[PDB]
Amino acid sequence: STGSATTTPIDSLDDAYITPVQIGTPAQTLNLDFDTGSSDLWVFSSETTASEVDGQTIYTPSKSTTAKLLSGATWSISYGDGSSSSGDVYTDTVSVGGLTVTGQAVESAKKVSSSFTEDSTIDGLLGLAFSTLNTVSPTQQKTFFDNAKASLDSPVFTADLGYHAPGTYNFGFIDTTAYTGSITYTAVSTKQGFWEWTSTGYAVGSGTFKSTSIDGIADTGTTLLYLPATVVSAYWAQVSGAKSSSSVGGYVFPCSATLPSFTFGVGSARIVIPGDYIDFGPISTGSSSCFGGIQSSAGIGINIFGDVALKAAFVVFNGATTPTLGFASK
Repeated sequence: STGSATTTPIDSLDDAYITPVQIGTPAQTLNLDFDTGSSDLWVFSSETTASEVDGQTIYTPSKSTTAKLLSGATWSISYGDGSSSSGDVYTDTVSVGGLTVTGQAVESAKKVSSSFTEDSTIDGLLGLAFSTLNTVSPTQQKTFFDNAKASLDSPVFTADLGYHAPGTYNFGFIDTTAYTGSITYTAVSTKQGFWEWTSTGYAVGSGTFKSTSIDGIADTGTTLLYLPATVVSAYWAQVSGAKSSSSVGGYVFPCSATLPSFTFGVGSARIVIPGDYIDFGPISTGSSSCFGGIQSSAGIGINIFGDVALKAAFVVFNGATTPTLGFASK
């Protein structure tokens, strides 16, 4: 089997991408944030505290003839940005882009933190990291991809995120028309539960490539590119007037600036992030200070190849027995 679904930016900045997901019978379609940095499929629901729902579409398990309470199971997750959610668990039929999994754990939110409530466009998350990170207790549950894997034509999914445009998540096949050149594959460590890999270096604009190992994670659920402070300083030093602002929470730059590209290495291959992808616009409405899309990871503990980086590539998440990542230009 295969599946193919369009993923759409939630706003004009590409802050996140939503993909329609069919849950239950008859289908209830919710727009989920596919997140290769986490491993829970959780949804706003008829159980979510009413004051914490503000425009999201909810899953109502009582209206699904295939929903079954997973007795005794609870979940609770905290994300790298400080947001969180928790609740109970149903199993139900879940379909993405024509690919159907029966018995998928659907984690129904009883509580969500304010950032989720305030984002009316995101009805939940669909985690695509390794199932070892799934938070369901006392019986950890498998991700949608893990459940689908054996049925797929090939045990892979691909992320093709658009810049200011829709893109595609495919399951079970590699669309050879969706990228240019060849796909360069690179080793993955699953020791932390992430799609963790090592970039071979970077360049700023037309500058020389610096060969240096940068361990990080491919994370579709993180907006920005978070790299070591040395790398980030070297990038922003090429933008007149850019500076790190403690009050804003990162590097800002004059909105009048033209940003240089940023290149990262994948083996001997190179992925170029155009400068425009690094502009996240005014820090507040009407400001001439703009927020940068490359930020320091120093306070995180891990480097994160988020959407800013991934949307410059066609990315293969190869879930074979020994997983690997593939990157192609497009």
